[PDB]
Amino acid sequence: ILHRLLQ
Amino acid sequence: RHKILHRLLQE
Amino acid sequence: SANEDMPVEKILEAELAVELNPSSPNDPVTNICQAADKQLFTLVEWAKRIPHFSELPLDDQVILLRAGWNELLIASFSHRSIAVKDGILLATGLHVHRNSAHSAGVGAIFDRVLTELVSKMRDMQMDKTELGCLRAIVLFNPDSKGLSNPAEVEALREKVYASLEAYCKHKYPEQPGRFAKLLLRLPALRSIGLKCLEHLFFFKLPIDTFLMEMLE
Amino acid sequence: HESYTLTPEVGELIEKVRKAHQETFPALCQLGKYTTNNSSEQRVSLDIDLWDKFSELSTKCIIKTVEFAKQLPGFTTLTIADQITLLKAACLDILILRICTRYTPEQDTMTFSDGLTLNRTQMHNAGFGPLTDLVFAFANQLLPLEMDDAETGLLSAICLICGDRQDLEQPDRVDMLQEPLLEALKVYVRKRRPSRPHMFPKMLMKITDLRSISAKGAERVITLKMEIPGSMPPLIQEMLE
Ligand SMILES: Cc1cc2c(cc1C1(c3ccc(C(=O)O)cn3)CC1)C(C)(C)CCC2(C)C
Ligand SMILES: CC1(C)CCC(C)(C)c2cc(C(=O)Nc3ccc(C(=O)O)cc3)ccc21
Repeated sequence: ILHRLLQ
Repeated sequence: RHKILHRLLQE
Repeated sequence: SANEDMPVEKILEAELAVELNPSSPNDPVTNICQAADKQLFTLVEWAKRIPHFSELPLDDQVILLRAGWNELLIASFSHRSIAVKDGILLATGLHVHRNSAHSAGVGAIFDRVLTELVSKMRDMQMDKTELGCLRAIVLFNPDSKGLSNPAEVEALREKVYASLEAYCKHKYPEQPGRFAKLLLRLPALRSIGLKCLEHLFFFKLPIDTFLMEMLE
Repeated sequence: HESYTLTPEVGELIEKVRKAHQETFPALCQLGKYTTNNSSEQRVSLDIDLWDKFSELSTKCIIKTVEFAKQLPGFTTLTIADQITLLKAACLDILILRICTRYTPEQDTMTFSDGLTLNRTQMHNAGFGPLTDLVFAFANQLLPLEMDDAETGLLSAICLICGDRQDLEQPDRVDMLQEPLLEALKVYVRKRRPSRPHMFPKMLMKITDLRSISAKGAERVITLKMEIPGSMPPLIQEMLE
């Protein structure tokens, strides 16, 4: 998911 | 085809 | 100090860091969509390396990447296919040429990518620094729906303008319209980017993990 | 440091393009506006009265755009097949850019070359339809640019003389004609606005928005054909075929 790959 | 456009460009 | 606020060296570093039996199908569309999925994982790590991207609010990054991901990947695979003759080089190392794209039914949009993008990029010899800057311009799109403080995104895009132009005037002094000719590739990029999205959605009538979510 | 003047070769290209735009597109500064009351309040599918007038005005400005195109240096020296391809591919871009220049933000209206001033509702009912809010939002984005006649004509010339058009027989030759227009615009925009150099890349990027809007225009003539009582005017058919 896009939201998880950004920490 | 394009006979109006051709009239414009040859002038 | 236009390069002090948006350094083109760190943009080039963002581009460089992103560079038994045959168990791979041959339908070109599935090969093209598969490579697009694993490059979406690549693009996320690319965007966070672009200066000031991860300094934006988290959702602003989500909207900006979900807005231009198609343009962002079209750009760097077309620039990847500069030396390819009448074809493109997918990120999986596989090639797709005209007839294999014609017989797949996508030759129309394929010929436009080949003539309006890679052929334009090659005959002008666009380097990776200029490609990364054009992608950073596509990423910092203030028009994306839902962005909080779009002027903050518009300011970052304008910073890439000044640094990209400073780069063009510095390394290409005999080409004054170089910065403009680079920007004039974005109209062809936006148009094919949306024509690629209609091709994509019309194909959901093979699946990939990240690509299917980017089409939600 | 920069010179307050322009290169003589550049100044007469700008003068040529400014004269071509003014002679083929009068400014809102010298137009006696007149309004109508056909479909002034509620949005309807298609006001036939407004469509006939709007289609006629669009035919007239296409003629003016061709007359504007023939005055651009080198346009008449390219093959007529290329001139037809360039005009066909950029006609909606020029028309939309032109009418957006005549947008009065106080009254939310736009004025045509004959002076006809329609509000957003009448603009919708005349034929724009689903394009109305996009076009009005584009005309709004044009106001902070403060483009004069030279910049509007130059940007029009850049949209028309574009080398990445399909079916072009001599695309590199078209690219060469576009190069001085890009150079003329860059030095002209930044010398009139020496404080904000970003106005030049900001102005070129609206071409990207313009070509995205004109793509929806081609998707409106397909549905406008099914709603108008007769056929499209012949010149509109020849440009958007
Ligand atoms: C998924 C996809 C499908 C298609 C295309 C591009 C992509 C995308 C892509 C392709 C390759 C890569 C890469 O390997 O780096 C990254 N992204 C997502 C843009 C074009 C427009 C080429 C032709 C038509 C079809 C086949 C519909
Ligand atoms: C695509 C769509 C909806 C259908 C096809 C037509 C009718 C060609 C059209 C025309 C315009 C347009 O901009 N017309 C202008 C007419 C007159 C002036 C002037 O007088 O200065 C300026 C512009 C916009 C959209 C469309």
